[PDB]
Amino acid sequence: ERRAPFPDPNDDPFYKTPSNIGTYANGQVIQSRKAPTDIGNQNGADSFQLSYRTTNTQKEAQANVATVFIPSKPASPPKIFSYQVYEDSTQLNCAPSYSYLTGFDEPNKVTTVLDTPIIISWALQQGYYVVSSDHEGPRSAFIAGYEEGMAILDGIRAFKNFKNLPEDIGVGFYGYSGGAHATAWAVSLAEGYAPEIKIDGAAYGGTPASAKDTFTFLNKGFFAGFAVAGVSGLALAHPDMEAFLEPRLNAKGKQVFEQIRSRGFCLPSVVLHNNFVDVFSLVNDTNLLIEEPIAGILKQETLVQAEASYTVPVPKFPRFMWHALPDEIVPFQPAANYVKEQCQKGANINWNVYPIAEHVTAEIFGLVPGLDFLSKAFKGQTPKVACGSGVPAIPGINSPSTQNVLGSDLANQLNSLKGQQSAFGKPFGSVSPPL
Amino acid sequence: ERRAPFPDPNDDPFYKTPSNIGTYANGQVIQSRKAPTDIGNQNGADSFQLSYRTTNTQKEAQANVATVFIPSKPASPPKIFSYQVYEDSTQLNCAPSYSYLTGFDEPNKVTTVLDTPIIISWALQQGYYVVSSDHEGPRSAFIAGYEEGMAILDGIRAFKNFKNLPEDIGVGFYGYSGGAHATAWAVSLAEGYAPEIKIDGAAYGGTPASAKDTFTFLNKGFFAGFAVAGVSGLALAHPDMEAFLEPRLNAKGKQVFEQIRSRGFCLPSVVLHNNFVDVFSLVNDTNLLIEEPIAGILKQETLVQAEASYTVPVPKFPRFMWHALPDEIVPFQPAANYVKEQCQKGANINWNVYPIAEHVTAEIFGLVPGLDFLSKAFKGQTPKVACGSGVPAIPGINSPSTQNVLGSDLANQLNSLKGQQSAFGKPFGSVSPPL
Ligand SMILES: *[C@@H]1O[C@H](CO)[C@@H](O)[C@H](O)[C@H]1NC(C)=O
Ligand SMILES: *[C@@H]1O[C@H](CO)[C@@H](O)[C@H](O)[C@H]1NC(C)=O
Repeated sequence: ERRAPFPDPNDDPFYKTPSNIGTYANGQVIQSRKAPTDIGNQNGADSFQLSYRTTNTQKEAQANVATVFIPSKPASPPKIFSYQVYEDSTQLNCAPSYSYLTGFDEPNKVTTVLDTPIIISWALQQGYYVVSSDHEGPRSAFIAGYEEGMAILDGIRAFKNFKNLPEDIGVGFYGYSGGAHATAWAVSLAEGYAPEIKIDGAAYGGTPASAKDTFTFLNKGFFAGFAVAGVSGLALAHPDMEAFLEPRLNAKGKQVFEQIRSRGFCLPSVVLHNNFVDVFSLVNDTNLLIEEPIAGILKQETLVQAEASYTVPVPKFPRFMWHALPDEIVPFQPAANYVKEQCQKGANINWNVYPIAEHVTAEIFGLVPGLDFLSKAFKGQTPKVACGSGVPAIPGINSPSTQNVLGSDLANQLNSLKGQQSAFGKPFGSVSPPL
Repeated sequence: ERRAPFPDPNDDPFYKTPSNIGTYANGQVIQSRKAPTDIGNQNGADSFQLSYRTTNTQKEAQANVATVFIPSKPASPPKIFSYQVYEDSTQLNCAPSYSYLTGFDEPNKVTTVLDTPIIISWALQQGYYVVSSDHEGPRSAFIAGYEEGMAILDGIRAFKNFKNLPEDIGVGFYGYSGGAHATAWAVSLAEGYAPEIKIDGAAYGGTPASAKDTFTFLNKGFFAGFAVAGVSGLALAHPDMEAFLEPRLNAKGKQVFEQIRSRGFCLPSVVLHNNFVDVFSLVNDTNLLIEEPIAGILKQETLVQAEASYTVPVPKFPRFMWHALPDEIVPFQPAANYVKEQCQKGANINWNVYPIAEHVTAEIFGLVPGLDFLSKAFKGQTPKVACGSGVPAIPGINSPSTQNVLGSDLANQLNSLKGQQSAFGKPFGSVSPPL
């Protein structure tokens, strides 16, 4: 029954990059302001907006905004929770920060309204400082991982200088669909860009490791419009790719793209549009991708080391990744292949694969677990798992009890075998592996 | 305080193959006898011995024995449980049937005494008819999968004709270490050899898919003696390989092998002997394996389709496989590679990987689960899992509860989102995936 508390981001100057941006240090806040949030209200938690220097893909000084929350009573020691919204849109109004603002009118508000309140409540009901950040930035480039990763790390650095937090503060990433993508890239970059950010863990699911693989799955699909949003975001991130594209737009394609960059064309829009359309149709040249610079930009826009024209980095810290096996929107496979690649390079990836789930459904399944996990990681207690797997069936911890299964006697007999010499010369164990 | 109730198997005629064996049908019992069993006693369950025609590797008519149990009160409908002992020995006294017999003296009795009572009790405390079978057979060939698989299927067919059971009776395999190997081969063969044996499921763990890979891991190891037992068993199974080997035995190797085929040289023996010895030392020719016929026999003695000089078959029915990741005795890797191979050919393999476990310890861990599972499979209720994975974190079913994680409110809010339109145009799901 109330309306937007703020000027639209294009109009608001806060969002505009300053002429002093080059002078401003990375992860340094140019300015800030209080900021009214439905979520921030539900949790009594002061919400703010931080206009902070960052870096774009071309390694250029640009400003950017994040939305931070401060729980009424912080955990000791202090912990930082980072949530990446699946904005999946190429326009500024679609920014998560605008979405966090109150009232029906904001376009991307729906993405914040569903799962996000539940999550950032919990993250605050546990005394973690929250940050969410406009991961596409002024460019508003969807699926542009390098740009998304730098901004999120800069936002945590900004969050830290704004609340004078401890550089050792342990941070906790979260994401799904496009937020997983933005996450997945922020960790991959985190070591190179922001080493001073301790990370107790990070959960994320429904993640597209490769933009090119995702686009191919999306193209000629109901979700093809997301691929058009993808192409447009990548083009905003890579301006030599824009130079390529602009001329090749047939009269249709010129309007497809100025529509998907138009005001109010956010996630809800982007889902209903360009359904079943071949992206290739809008471009004059059918191959499009093979011609440079998109092919080799796509070579850098992937975390799958098979395609990558660079050496994909490998997050060691304990991670938690899920994916609907039949993920009708984000290809399950390149996800698996990142995880596997990353497991032979030695990562701590509790991988959960839902066999009977959609993109939409699986967001909810591994929500509880991903947060349960995210709790433990902060306590330094991430259940120790074979990489690429989950916890295996441990009676009483995650499978039936030794007594419910065998009965009391047989379970007592099994509980005796402890310490006794196996048929192989070694002690037998306990039925519960080590915790 | 009592002694062996039976003549040693070499001496006992029951074990000897008849001259009428060719006339006898496969899985047809030549004869039988009551048979005293510690396990059979503990469970009030009548135990018998079945001398039954089967087939060896060279596709020849040979007799063989199995030990069957009949629970005091069978399940309705009737179900058959098959357990494969890890005899890991090349001598007849080492037979599981001799081990099942009462008294301290039998050599392989220890393998039956540890986990086996617990298991075959449970299998009987649940009203399943039990069969365990001398899977190495008269040849007593350890690690000879084709021979082991045919005998186990023949034993189930024999078990069935002996208790006039229903051909549709649903059978349930179990094994670990060498029993897993014998199992793993009995399923692989089951479709080709015994189609009429319905299988509601099969669990097994610590499984060596490839004899050659296992031997290499074993060689120059404390467990190298098992590799010598392996070579000797393969040689008994493949007599052109014996022809090869006999001459190449240096004076040491002649005595190593007649020792590992000597009476009373069973699993406990085989573990303490030939430790850290290079098998290659005993043979005159260092390569040994590369020269035919061992190389190409090893080409058939593997379930890993990469090596196999044949098209490895793929068990569809719901299976349950585990393996200690650091399995100091059985190489974890060829196990993984079977499972993965078998998952792209479309199998139902709930794969459990223990990250902090030994061969000896992991036998106990996935004992309860493997049986819990084995229960469900009989009820037709094997938890539906992404192949190569386990169940993924499902609150309240195998992970913390939606309320314990988020609290009551946040969990109620999550429980409302059901049926409501996601940010993608589709209903949200429930937090518990489908059961
Ligand atoms: C599309 O137009 C651009 C304009 O420079 C041209 O270079 C390109 O080759 C055209 N593609 C085709 C297939 O005609
Ligand atoms: C070992 O002895 C056999 C006996 O026939 C012979 O053929 C073989 O080549 C010998 N190997 C070596 C390395 O001398």
